[PDB]
Amino acid sequence: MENFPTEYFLNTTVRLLEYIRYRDSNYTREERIENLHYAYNKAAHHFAQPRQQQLLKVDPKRLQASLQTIVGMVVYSWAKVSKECMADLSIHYTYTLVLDDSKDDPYPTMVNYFDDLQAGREQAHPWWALVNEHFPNVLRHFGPFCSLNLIRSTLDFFEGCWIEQYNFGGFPGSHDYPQFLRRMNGLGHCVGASLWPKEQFNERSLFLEITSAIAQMENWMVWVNDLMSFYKEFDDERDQISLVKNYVVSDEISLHEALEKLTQDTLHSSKQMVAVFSDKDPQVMDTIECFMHGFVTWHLCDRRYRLSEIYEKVKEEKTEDAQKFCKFYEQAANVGAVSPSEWAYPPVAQLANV
Amino acid sequence: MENFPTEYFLNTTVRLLEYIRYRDSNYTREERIENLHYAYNKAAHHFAQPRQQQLLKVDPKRLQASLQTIVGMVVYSWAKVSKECMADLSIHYTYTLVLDDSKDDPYPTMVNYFDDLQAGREQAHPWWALVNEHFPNVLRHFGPFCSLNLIRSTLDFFEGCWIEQYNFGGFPGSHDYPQFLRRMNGLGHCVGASLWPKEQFNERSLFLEITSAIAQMENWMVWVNDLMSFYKEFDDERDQISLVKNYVVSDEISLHEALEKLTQDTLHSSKQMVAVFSDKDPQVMDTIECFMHGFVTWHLCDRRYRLSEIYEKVKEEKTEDAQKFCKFYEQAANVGAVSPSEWAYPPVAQLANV
Ligand SMILES: [Mg+2]
Ligand SMILES: [Mg+2]
Ligand SMILES: [Mg+2]
Repeated sequence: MENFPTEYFLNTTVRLLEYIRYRDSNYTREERIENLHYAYNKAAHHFAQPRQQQLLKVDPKRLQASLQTIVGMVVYSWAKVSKECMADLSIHYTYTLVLDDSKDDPYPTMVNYFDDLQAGREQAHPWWALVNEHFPNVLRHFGPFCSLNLIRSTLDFFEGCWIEQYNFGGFPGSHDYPQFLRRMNGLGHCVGASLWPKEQFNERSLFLEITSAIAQMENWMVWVNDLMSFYKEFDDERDQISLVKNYVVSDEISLHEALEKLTQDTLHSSKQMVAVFSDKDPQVMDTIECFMHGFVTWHLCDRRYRLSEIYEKVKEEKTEDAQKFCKFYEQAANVGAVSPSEWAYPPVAQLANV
Repeated sequence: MENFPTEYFLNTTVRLLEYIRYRDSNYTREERIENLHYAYNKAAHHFAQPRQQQLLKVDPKRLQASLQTIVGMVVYSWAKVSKECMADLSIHYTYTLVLDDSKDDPYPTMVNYFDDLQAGREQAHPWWALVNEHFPNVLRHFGPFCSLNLIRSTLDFFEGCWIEQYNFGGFPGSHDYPQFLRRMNGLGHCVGASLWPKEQFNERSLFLEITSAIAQMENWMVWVNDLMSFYKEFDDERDQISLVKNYVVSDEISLHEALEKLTQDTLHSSKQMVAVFSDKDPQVMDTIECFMHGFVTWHLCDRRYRLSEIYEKVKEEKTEDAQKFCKFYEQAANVGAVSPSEWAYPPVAQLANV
């Protein structure tokens, strides 16, 4: 495990993309930018308000980068929802991403969680205070069922962050620990259920397909995120408790074996996704198919994952996979690779100062 | 439905009880009775109040049956917690059992769930109205972390029963559906986290053990019920949607293969429980140990699972598994079979009229 498994990585990646039919969409670069700028503009103004500014403990530059990555993720994956929906989901997912910067023990602020909740008093933990206060803007876009899924997944997310403050990969032999923790901090049900705005879908008529998407998208989403993150986290000694690293510690297997597990689950997850929704309702298969492709595009385009480093390395190779990878990467860059100066302005800090 | 695989039911059950070495020595007969009555008495008085009598929509006979089934469960498996704790947990778990067999559409009363929650206004769904109002009586026994696990899991459970109203067992090929639904309706984190009252355990000193216990117990717990309750659910209309029968529909495999899959999972779950916690804090191991064996005694004795019927049929068969089954069924009866007339009195209905 000295060096990075570039060959293995390339094969698994090209396979993943072939399985999901990664291809070109009717989502034009011009539309991309209208959305990116719309979501960013509404969010930046939100996070620039004094209340948000004083209760949300985050370094200004990290908040700026966090918002930009999230807006990119939302706009590129929730392609079929409205501009307002992308904006509101962008705010919510930025809140969640930001919570990972807190090192503060939740205990003291969670001692009266239920009582304050039941009584209607503002939560003690400032994050819950801002988040529950803003939640209605996100929930108005969905039916009661989908809404409940968003509420629960976020609640799970809070506990996940809590557990992670312990930097615990699991007890050797605790095979059920890794995936339990990945579901906690994954936001699977939040993501999967937020793909169905009531304005475009009927929660009740499409109940079976919506529940199914949630169940399948949960695992596909987090595993693809783990896979595409495997490169940036490979030599990062700061990142110590990923799904893959916990598989090593908990299951007592080699990092390679852990990676093997992730690839098999991801590929299988991919096959079944298609095999199940291809014949189902077309509007649904469309939302699903666009999420998978955009999600992948976002990973390939965002610098956070540094996948450009892999492209640049295998750029001129005659191996089959290396080439397939580069074509895919170029496909992505074409619609995805966009300068931040084109939408992400002005910085949140400039708006907060005003 | 078709025909109960009595032959296999014995085969799987026997392997489990043999592997965990089923042996319940949690209480002396006098102790069991002492606890059963205390728990039943407080819950019975609670459920007989006019408000509870009015908002909880359940046929008196069913309420009484569920209560006795739950007091037994709590007392037989939470053998190390206090009497008060057992009583309050018995109330919470009776609220859930009632819903577990229920048939209703949550939709209309879940439209304003979040807004009413955040505002502190009483929920529209009567079940939530009662469960949330009584919850503090349950949470007062635990620290903030465990409390959060109880709240999330109860919330998950609600969604689970909702998804079940649709009688959907998964789209053939939707391999992630079965276990997704099971965790959703299993109350795994609720059960697992309620095993640690702050009066006996320090949530912060044993954060890693408790979290691990929650992750591992979730599956052991639910799978064991999936196997033990396979008989009472097999032909019940309300239980056709189950992990076993959903594995069949979703993974396109025979009932025979579904049961084999379930038992292998359970055996492995049992093996890791031992590997991980055997050499840990003895107080933790004791609680886990008492829960496991007591939980099995409960399934073997309680009316809800009608396992006496299986006994009264194979007690004659000279099969090896049928013999192994009856020995176990007898061993459990010697400790768990206890006449309701010794603790379950007076009936809730009689207290309601008073
Ligand atoms: Mg159920
Ligand atoms: Mg049930
Ligand atoms: Mg069951």
